[PDB]
This record gives sequence, C-alpha cells and structure tokens, in this order.
Amino acid sequence: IASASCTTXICTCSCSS
Amino acid sequence: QIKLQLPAGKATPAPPVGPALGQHGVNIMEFCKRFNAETADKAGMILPVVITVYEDKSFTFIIKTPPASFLLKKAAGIEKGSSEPKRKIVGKVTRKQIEEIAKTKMPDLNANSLEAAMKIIEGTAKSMGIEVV
RNA sequence: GCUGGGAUGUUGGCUUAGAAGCAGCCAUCAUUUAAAGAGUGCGUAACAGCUCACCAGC
Repeated sequence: IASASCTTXICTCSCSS
Repeated sequence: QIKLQLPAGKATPAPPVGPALGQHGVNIMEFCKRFNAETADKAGMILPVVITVYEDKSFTFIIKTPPASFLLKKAAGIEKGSSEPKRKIVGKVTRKQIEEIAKTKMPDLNANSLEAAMKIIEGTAKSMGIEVV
C-alpha cells in the first residue's frame, strides 16, 4: 500500500538510490 | 527494452503504465498518445507492445497481436480463466474459433501450418479451462 | 571439460499491490527444432540477470 519502487498496481515503485 | 500489455485506445495511468517504463527513462506522454494512435485501427482489445528505449531516453515500440489467453477469453465470452484449469471448465469455443484466433495471432506464431497454429492456440485454451467443441 | 545455443504462443490460467519458469493453487499443452521444462537453483518489488535440464561443435 506504500513503499518506494516496489509494486505494480497502486503507484509507487522506485525513484532514486 | 520494456514490454507490457496495454489496452487498445488508452494509456497514461500511473499504476498501469507510468511507473513501469517511466522508471527506465521513457517519457510517458509521448508513448500514451503514440501508442493510442495506431492502436486505433484495433480498439477494445488488449494488445502487447514491446517498448525499446535508447541511451538518449528516446524510444520506439512494436505492437503485436493480443495474447492467446485474451482472445480465448473473448471467444468463450468469459471474463476470466478457470481458477483450476482442466479440473473446472469455465467456458468453451468451437474448433472454427480456434482457427480464427490461430489466424489472428499467426504473425506472432511460428507454426508452419494453420494446423500447427491451432494446436498452439489449443494449448493455451487447455491451460485456462476453456474447452473446444 | 570447453565454447555456442537454450527458441515461439507466453508475462500459460488463477491468485496477488506484484506473482513474468522459480510465494502459492491449477494446468504442464502446442509450435519451431540439432535441442530447449509452461522450467533445477540463485536472484528482482515485480521484471532483469546468473544457473540447470536439453542440443551442437571440439
């Protein structure tokens, strides 16, 4: 339901490092 | 090089598209309008496209024929495949229908004969609880 | 042992946020093949990537 970089269907995913 | 199955005339959503290739360098907006451009000829169906992104973030993409499972679902008039293929049949299609799908997907199939093509399609139907009659 | 290949439907169906050979359940066909599992293990969030089966040359 939340994270950064890490799912397929709601909206987060990734985006730095 | 990314690949996904986007519906005919539709694109841009974050959950479905965006994040996906949007994290490889691709510029969503350009693809959405572009994809939805030629995906006009064939609308309503879910078609798989293979996006390719060059070092300069630019990109191209080939549009293929819709998945077998998809066409099959459509043909059997169902919305989902059996939850337990073979153990529970959730739909069925005529041998002629297999012929239609095999013909439709031919450009993406490697069969040397319409017979081999149908045998391929049948393999998919057998995997989603769809029978042939 | 070494090198190369290990392909197509297809990310199989379901499930799931995702579930793409590899969390889990069901199925495990077909094609093109010299050969290549609806995949042995590692791996990824899922992909990717590595590896094994299998085949070929030496």
